[PDB]
Amino acid sequence: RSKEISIEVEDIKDAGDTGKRLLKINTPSGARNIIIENEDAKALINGETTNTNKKN
Amino acid sequence: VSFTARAKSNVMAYRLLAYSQGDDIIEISHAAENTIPDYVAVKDVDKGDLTQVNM
Repeated sequence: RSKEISIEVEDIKDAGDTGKRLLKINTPSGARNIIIENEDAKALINGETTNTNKKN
Repeated sequence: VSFTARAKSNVMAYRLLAYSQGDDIIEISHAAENTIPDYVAVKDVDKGDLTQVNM
């Protein structure tokens, strides 16, 4: 009868929507895409800014 | 029912056992710590000795 019963993210009944997205994410870039909504701030944190991002 | 097991490494009576596989015949050894065992030894079984598992 198995040994571990590896649950999945959606089995965690009091996890939040952003919380489940973060738990599923594999890389730091993916996490930043979830967490940072302001596109200019995200661009700064990614070290990749256009002239429009810089002005903003 | 029962089936043939090939032991694996010095099985002791009353100890918790776990199955594996190798060449063919299911191999039996003592179950690893902190898990769910598969069978209980009823008698001592030598490393490469064939025996039965009484299901």
